[PDB]
Amino acid sequence: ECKTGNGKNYRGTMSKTKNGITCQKWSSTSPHRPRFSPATHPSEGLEENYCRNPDNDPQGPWCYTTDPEKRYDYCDILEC
Ligand SMILES: NCCCCCC(=O)O
Repeated sequence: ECKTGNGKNYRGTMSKTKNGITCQKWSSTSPHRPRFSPATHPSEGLEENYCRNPDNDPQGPWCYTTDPEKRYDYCDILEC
């Protein structure tokens, strides 16, 4: 939805990257094994396949992708 700062606290439901590719579920290990996930990062709200900023990357909320050749990509939430 709307994001503030780096979207650290973003809890919106975008599920596709800025490029229109659908995100992979954090709880999943295919096509990509996540290094960030609910088991390991309990407080980051890594729900489903939603865009999240677990590492606070300055480019914003991102997600693992369903493209075996694109491990992760940033999504476009609008600035609150
Ligand atoms: N800064 C976003 C990308 C982090 C890489 C993702 C990972 O391999 O856990």
